Amino acid sequence: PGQGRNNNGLEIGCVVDAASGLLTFIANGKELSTYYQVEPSTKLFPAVFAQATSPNVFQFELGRIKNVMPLSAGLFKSEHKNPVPQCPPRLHVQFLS
Amino acid sequence: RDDYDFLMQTSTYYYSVRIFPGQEPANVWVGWIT
Amino acid sequence: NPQPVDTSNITIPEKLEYFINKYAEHSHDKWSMDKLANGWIYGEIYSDSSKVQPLMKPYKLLSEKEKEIYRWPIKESLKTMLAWGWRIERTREGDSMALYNGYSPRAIDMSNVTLSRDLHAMAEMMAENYHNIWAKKKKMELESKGGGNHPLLVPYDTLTAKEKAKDREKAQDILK
Repeated sequence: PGQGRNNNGLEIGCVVDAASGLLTFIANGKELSTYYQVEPSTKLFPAVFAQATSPNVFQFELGRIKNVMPLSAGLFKSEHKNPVPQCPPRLHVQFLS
Repeated sequence: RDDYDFLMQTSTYYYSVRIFPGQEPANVWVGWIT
Repeated sequence: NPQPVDTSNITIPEKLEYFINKYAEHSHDKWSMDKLANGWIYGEIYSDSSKVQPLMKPYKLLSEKEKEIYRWPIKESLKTMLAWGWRIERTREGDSMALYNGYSPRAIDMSNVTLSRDLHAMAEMMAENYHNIWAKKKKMELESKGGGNHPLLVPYDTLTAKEKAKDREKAQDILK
């Protein structure tokens, strides 16, 4: 539609199905057409590539949506059955250097 | 209201990225890498 | 010598009417959040002590007799850019946006948007012309009064950062 960021920050949602390898994306509550299918045992790192046009660029939100687990469970084995989202100190942002 | 049984039996995970207002989304890419 | 660059002779283009309406909407919305923060409440009867005022209504519900206070400065600003010959155009993305086309007002935080160096010089020049406009009006008022020379009648270069800040941010927000 356009002006999807100025009124409220644009919200890309990344959904991964570890049992099937299906990668789906939802933008502002609507599911995007682009999807991916990966091979078994693939290790996928959350990644954002951005060119800065603002002092504030983007935000890594570690939340959860309806019927979907937060990233912390899939990352950490101890929190495998913990629906509350978590951001342990091990998880940190890395950049290509 | 999320179904607890579904939440326990599911293997689907989710993270979201908020592009702040004033930052051009054409310059921002979101997804997964290996 | 205070002079504005005269721009009454030239006329506005028809394509910029939608932009004028939209920026009038945005300015009215910012006005609305300012008085909502100040505590002003909506109501047909106007009272200053009660902070009740009928114009915190939606811009479409605004009557025409009040709408000129927003369109006017915008009109003279765009006429000022046109007088200098600044060719203003519209991308196809802007036309696509036009194709897309109680009351809680909400604006766009433009501070995160940033201009280029050329646009910054552009805003500096239009700010100088605004300070010249205000200086000419103030000097006419000052010669009418006959005394009390205003401290800020000095040139724009002599003006400091804080005094220039309001006009600079006006130019900034219009370009944003």
